[PDB]
Amino acid sequence: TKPLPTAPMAWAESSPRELAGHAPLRRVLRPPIARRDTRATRDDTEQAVDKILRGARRAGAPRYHLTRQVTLTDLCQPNAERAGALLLALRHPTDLPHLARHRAPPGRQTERLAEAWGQLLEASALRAGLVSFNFLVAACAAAYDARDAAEAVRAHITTNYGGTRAGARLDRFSECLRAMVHTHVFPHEVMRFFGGLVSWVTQDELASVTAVCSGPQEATHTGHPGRPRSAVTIPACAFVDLDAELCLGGPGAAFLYLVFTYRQCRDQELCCVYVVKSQLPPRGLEAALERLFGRLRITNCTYAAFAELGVMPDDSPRCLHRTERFGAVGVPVVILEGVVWRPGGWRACA
Amino acid sequence: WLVDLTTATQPSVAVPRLTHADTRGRPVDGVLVTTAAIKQRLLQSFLKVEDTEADVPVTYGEMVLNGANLVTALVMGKAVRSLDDVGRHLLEMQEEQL
Amino acid sequence: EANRETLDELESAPQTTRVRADLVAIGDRLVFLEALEKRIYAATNVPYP
Amino acid sequence: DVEFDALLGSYCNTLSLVRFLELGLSVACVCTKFPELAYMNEGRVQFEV
Repeated sequence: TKPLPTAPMAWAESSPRELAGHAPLRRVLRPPIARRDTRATRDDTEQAVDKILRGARRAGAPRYHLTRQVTLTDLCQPNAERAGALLLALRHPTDLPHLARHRAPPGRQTERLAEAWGQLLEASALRAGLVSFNFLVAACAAAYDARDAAEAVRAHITTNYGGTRAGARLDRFSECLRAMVHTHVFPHEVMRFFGGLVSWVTQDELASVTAVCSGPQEATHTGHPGRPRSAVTIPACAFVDLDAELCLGGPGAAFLYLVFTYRQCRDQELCCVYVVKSQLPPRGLEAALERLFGRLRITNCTYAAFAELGVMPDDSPRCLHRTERFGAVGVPVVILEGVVWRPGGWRACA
Repeated sequence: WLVDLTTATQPSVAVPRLTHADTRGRPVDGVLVTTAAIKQRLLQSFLKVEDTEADVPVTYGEMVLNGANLVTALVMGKAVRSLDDVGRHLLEMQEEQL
Repeated sequence: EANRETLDELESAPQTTRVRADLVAIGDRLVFLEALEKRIYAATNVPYP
Repeated sequence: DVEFDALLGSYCNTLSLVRFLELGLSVACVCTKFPELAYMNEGRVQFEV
């Protein structure tokens, strides 16, 4: 409201160029081309009417594409997890038993994926829903490298998620994931990215989650007027850099990816979901997957599958590595800052 | 050794408009810049501080502009006056610089 | 001041005179139509270029 | 384009005018001048001891 650091205070208002650009156009002149040569409220609500006029007398500011979905609360819990997590949409699981009959190699149990998925519906009930990312880490927790922080993921899920026997949801869905790779229906063929959390609506057995399917993060008016701010949080088992592991320490915008690792063995099949931060082209990424993860190459068609997730627009991108609280549980959480979401498609194996 | 520093440089061309000086007004010929670890050393044994407050100029400089003066002048109609305005607007413009 | 003087001459100087020269209209354009071998090269062994 | 200017804070010292009679060496001379020396042949100086 017109302060006196004016040249910045007018600069934050959306300039002098728009005044000078309308000066030669509109402020001067008749040229373009011419001839030659009622005590407490009202005025409380009355200035609120004027606030609508203040909303109408005027109106950078980035854009979004907010999305909503009516979502069952079996697998994910938008109440237990705070605003600012990853989310994952799914295909409808009636396509699961038929595609396993044609994509699984000969000699493998194609009945296994339809049976393992059916046991999950009777275990979370003691309809294409949504998988939250923290729930997915405890499922693939039995394949990682840092196993203690994967148990820190498992420490809060069994105590904060709504439902009965959340550990039985975990150990059955992890059995579903071991039935995914065995029936060759890869989880990247099912897991689809759905935007980062901003808010949700509570209801019995289902929740209406809002999310940004494309755009930046922190300037969404969350609904809370004190804090329209919510940082992106990732557990420490999934956060993988390629600036430190490849000695690329230069500044530049850092991309964010999702990466699946596949190990194809007889009834011992591993799954690991990683969030890869990089300064690389997405076409200049598959060679970097060859250098690191050649161990799952031999034990297996590719072992890797990946897609874009978002971009950090910072010159020197800033990350945090803290221990936050999901209720009473201290989890080592990699908090990311300033993320501009742009999704993409997965990449192939067979 | 100090006396060698001071005499190794030949004086420079510029003569400033004003000159940093003492309280008494004696001018100042230059600036030693060291770490503090040395400065403490020198000020005990090897030197004496013969003034405390000095006088320093304030305003920056400016430049005198003799430029190349060019015109692009919108014109409506072609006649001598309209053309002489070119010659006129020149003088107007060169009258402005002074 | 010097430059003003020069603008003061070309302001006050005799501008144009009246001269006989053939002016033919071609297309829409006027033209000086001129052959110099009289006014110049006549009576001088310099060949007409 | 081209540009020009002049400082108002700093002025040069072009000439350093050294006079011989400002020096300490001018004791050891007797600086008497002719305005006519080139017209002169062998001049002589006498001593009586």
